[PDB]
Amino acid sequence: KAKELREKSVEELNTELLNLLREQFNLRMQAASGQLQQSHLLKQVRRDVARVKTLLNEKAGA
Amino acid sequence: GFDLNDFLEQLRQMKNMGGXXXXXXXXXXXXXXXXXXXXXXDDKVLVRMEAIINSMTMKERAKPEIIKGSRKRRIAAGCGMQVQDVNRLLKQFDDMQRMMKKMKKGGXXXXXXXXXXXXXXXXXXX
Amino acid sequence: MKRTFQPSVLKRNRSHGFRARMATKNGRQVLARRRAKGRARLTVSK
Amino acid sequence: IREERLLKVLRAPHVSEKASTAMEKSNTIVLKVAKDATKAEIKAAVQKLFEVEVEVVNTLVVKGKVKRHGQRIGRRSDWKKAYVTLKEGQNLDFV
Amino acid sequence: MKQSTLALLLLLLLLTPV
RNA sequence: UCUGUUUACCAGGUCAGGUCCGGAAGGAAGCAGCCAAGGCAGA
RNA sequence: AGGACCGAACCGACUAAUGUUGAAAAAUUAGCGGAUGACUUGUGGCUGGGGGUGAAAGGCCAAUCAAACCGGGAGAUAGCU
RNA sequence: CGAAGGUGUGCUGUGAGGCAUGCUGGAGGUAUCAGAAGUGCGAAUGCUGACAUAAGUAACGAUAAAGCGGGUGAAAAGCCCGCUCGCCGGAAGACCAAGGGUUCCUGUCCAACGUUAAUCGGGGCAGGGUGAGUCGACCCCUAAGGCGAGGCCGAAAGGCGUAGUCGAUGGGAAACAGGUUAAUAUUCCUGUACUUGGUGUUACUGCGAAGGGGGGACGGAGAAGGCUAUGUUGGCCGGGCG
RNA sequence: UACGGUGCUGAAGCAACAAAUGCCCUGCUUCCAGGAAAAGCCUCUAAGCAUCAGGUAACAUCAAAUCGUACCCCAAACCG
Ligand SMILES: [Mg+2]
Ligand SMILES: [Mg+2]
Ligand SMILES: [Mg+2]
Ligand SMILES: [Mg+2]
Ligand SMILES: [Mg+2]
Ligand SMILES: [Mg+2]
Ligand SMILES: [Mg+2]
Ligand SMILES: [Mg+2]
Ligand SMILES: [Mg+2]
Ligand SMILES: [Mg+2]
Ligand SMILES: [Mg+2]
Ligand SMILES: [Mg+2]
Ligand SMILES: [Mg+2]
Ligand SMILES: [Mg+2]
Ligand SMILES: [Mg+2]
Ligand SMILES: [Mg+2]
Ligand SMILES: [Mg+2]
Ligand SMILES: [Mg+2]
Ligand SMILES: [Mg+2]
Ligand SMILES: [Mg+2]
Ligand SMILES: [Mg+2]
Ligand SMILES: [Mg+2]
Ligand SMILES: [Mg+2]
Ligand SMILES: [Mg+2]
Ligand SMILES: [Mg+2]
Ligand SMILES: [Mg+2]
Ligand SMILES: [Mg+2]
Ligand SMILES: [Mg+2]
Ligand SMILES: [Mg+2]
Ligand SMILES: [Mg+2]
Ligand SMILES: [Mg+2]
Ligand SMILES: [Mg+2]
Ligand SMILES: [Mg+2]
Ligand SMILES: [Mg+2]
Ligand SMILES: [Mg+2]
Ligand SMILES: [Mg+2]
Ligand SMILES: [Mg+2]
Ligand SMILES: [Mg+2]
Ligand SMILES: [Mg+2]
Ligand SMILES: [Mg+2]
Ligand SMILES: [Mg+2]
Ligand SMILES: [Mg+2]
Ligand SMILES: [Mg+2]
Ligand SMILES: [Mg+2]
Ligand SMILES: [Mg+2]
Ligand SMILES: [Mg+2]
Ligand SMILES: [Mg+2]
Ligand SMILES: [Mg+2]
Ligand SMILES: [Mg+2]
Ligand SMILES: [Mg+2]
Ligand SMILES: [Mg+2]
Ligand SMILES: [Mg+2]
Ligand SMILES: [Mg+2]
Ligand SMILES: [Mg+2]
Ligand SMILES: [Mg+2]
Ligand SMILES: [Mg+2]
Ligand SMILES: [Mg+2]
Ligand SMILES: [Mg+2]
Ligand SMILES: [Mg+2]
Ligand SMILES: [Mg+2]
Ligand SMILES: [Mg+2]
Ligand SMILES: [Mg+2]
Ligand SMILES: [Mg+2]
Ligand SMILES: [Mg+2]
Ligand SMILES: [Mg+2]
Ligand SMILES: [Mg+2]
Ligand SMILES: [Mg+2]
Ligand SMILES: [Mg+2]
Ligand SMILES: [Mg+2]
Repeated sequence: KAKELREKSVEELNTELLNLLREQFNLRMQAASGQLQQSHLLKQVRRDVARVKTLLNEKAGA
Repeated sequence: GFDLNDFLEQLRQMKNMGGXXXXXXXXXXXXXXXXXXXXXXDDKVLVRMEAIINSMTMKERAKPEIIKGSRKRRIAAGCGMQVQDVNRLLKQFDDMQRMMKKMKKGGXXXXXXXXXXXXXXXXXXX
Repeated sequence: MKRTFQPSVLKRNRSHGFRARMATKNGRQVLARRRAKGRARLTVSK
Repeated sequence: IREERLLKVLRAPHVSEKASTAMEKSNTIVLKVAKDATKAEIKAAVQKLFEVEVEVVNTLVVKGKVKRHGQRIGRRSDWKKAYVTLKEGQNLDFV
Repeated sequence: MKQSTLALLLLLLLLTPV
């Protein structure tokens, strides 16, 4: 990823930010119950969030 | 109290009704902590179980702690099996005797509520 | 009988507590000596 | 209140006999929540994310224990538990 | 019933994981 | 010598269960239960 | 009325015994003195060592005091063992 | 095809020593002649470690006291349950502040900890437990006192102090009765309240401060008048005719 | 009834007397050794502002955060 994201506007970026967060929350809720098998899921999502914000930021500074 | 004659009855009653796909599905509480495949082959384990229990004399069955090395040699020889299977069967009767004493002392809801599944550290199986 | 140390947190802190050390020149020197000796805890806080 | 914040407050449902009994008798749910979360935030958050109506939220703070692992002395991180009271006509979804 | 299901469950089941 | 009961494996017979050999026919070692039998007794 | 009297809590600490590798680095038991006051006790604050504070005993200053403790001068100095 | 070391034995020098080999050991040693020393230990009321001795002796921490049946269990003087018995009762009971920090409750365990045994524990491991508009802190306000813009003072650091800002042990709004958890409750629940603010509506209307005043605002000792907490008796109510 | 408890129902629920160191009492009487401060609070106005702003009453509405809350406290949990 991360090229694909560089090509989306500020608006769609924050949209995917939100959706990413909902996903992460929902995830850690499942894993909370022990109803989640794939742990790797967590670390994907969490990282992905970062990607997003770091793009937003470089769109804000320059 | 609880005996290997009462376990004989529990076992020739349980080898009638029992299956491992009707027993691993009635719980999704320990099918998430333990592997869903670790149940058993029920026919083999309960036919070995009834073999090993039947091989016993009535004074060794009614009083399970008098079974020692020579008796396990002979239980292995009469059912035509391993002294190690006889061992781990006297061990499972030991745990279910433990658990029917813990259902006897504490009420059915306090010994069904304080029952614990455990991990040596919180990471999956490790 | 009545021994020397009678604990009171407030006294403990207003006396040897961190800010009380940040009060004076010699407080700040004690703190220096302490960091230089690589102390686990400088003052008594919690 | 902002939504990017609400998503970040509720860690996980806390289970216990105490919790259960509160659920059945008092129509209350129990949550491990962000250590810094405030009753307002929590209220708004459960009302949004779970789509239920909250009556009131009472919070308390668990102090972590102190355990020994291989002779070293550690301390579990502390946290905040919150009993959240749902209005009586509210039925409990778990997502 | 209650002691039939509490016997049977913990028996087949706790025969399994230990 | 009749009846009352006792004795795990390592005296005997039946040997359920189960197990070994065989595709199958069937055999087999034998644990338990029972009967001898050996302890101890009513006569 | 009262630095009045008798006497518990409270404050002390006169005599005896015990204890003295103690139940305790200053106590116990049995008695004893004051007990509306120059009384006592809580919480806080201030007084720093060639200094403090003393109803004054060189008393007390974290079980250390005719000059506290901690680091430094410092491997002081030792016609002594 | 067995080094250093360890440990026996044999031989040899006037001695400090040397040489050889049995066993152990399992990878390093080192002739000769030189060179340089943290170069030789029995004492130092020497230092650290280890282990003796007295000795299986003194002691087991208040002279309030136990006894029995039953339970569990490898094992019961100590655990749990029952019946007795004995001790405290202005405390040896109940509730807090200070201080401690999980000792609380439940399973589970008996190596070490417990001056004995331990199935028991404030011990081990695991889980659970601490719910507030009205309790307290936080906050509003000052005491002693602290810090102190400027300022005065001082070889330097610094000293004192104004305006201020802090500082409780004191002043400032308001909740009680019952029910419940294995462990919380004036917090949860049931019932009945109350407080100070923000917004609006209405009616009405002189509102405004870092300034003025009042109030908050205060000692000791004593007296004894009115009540209540609270207790005893009767009455009532349920039971008992021992 | 798992012998642990859970469930339903539930009588009467008064009078006298005694009586505090607690309450009236931050009172009262008296003595000399003559007994904190500041806020909230009630009122007066100045600067100001005036059909605005603001004050008072009633009804409605929303709010009242944050931390402590276990347990021990005449002790085996504190100082020894
Ligand atoms: Mg103190
Ligand atoms: Mg509430
Ligand atoms: Mg709270
Ligand atoms: Mg940590
Ligand atoms: Mg006198
Ligand atoms: Mg005293
Ligand atoms: Mg005395
Ligand atoms: Mg006296
Ligand atoms: Mg007197
Ligand atoms: Mg005083
Ligand atoms: Mg001098
Ligand atoms: Mg000097
Ligand atoms: Mg004096
Ligand atoms: Mg001294
Ligand atoms: Mg001096
Ligand atoms: Mg010297
Ligand atoms: Mg010199
Ligand atoms: Mg050699
Ligand atoms: Mg060498
Ligand atoms: Mg050698
Ligand atoms: Mg050799
Ligand atoms: Mg050698
Ligand atoms: Mg070898
Ligand atoms: Mg060399
Ligand atoms: Mg050499
Ligand atoms: Mg040389
Ligand atoms: Mg030397
Ligand atoms: Mg010598
Ligand atoms: Mg000596
Ligand atoms: Mg060593
Ligand atoms: Mg000895
Ligand atoms: Mg002797
Ligand atoms: Mg003797
Ligand atoms: Mg002695
Ligand atoms: Mg003795
Ligand atoms: Mg004792
Ligand atoms: Mg007994
Ligand atoms: Mg033992
Ligand atoms: Mg007994
Ligand atoms: Mg005893
Ligand atoms: Mg008893
Ligand atoms: Mg008595
Ligand atoms: Mg505390
Ligand atoms: Mg602990
Ligand atoms: Mg306990
Ligand atoms: Mg012991
Ligand atoms: Mg326990
Ligand atoms: Mg414990
Ligand atoms: Mg209050
Ligand atoms: Mg001042
Ligand atoms: Mg200045
Ligand atoms: Mg100053
Ligand atoms: Mg202030
Ligand atoms: Mg206060
Ligand atoms: Mg107050
Ligand atoms: Mg309690
Ligand atoms: Mg005034
Ligand atoms: Mg006052
Ligand atoms: Mg007066
Ligand atoms: Mg009355
Ligand atoms: Mg009657
Ligand atoms: Mg009832
Ligand atoms: Mg009084
Ligand atoms: Mg009083
Ligand atoms: Mg509480
Ligand atoms: Mg409590
Ligand atoms: Mg006391
Ligand atoms: Mg007490
Ligand atoms: Mg007590």
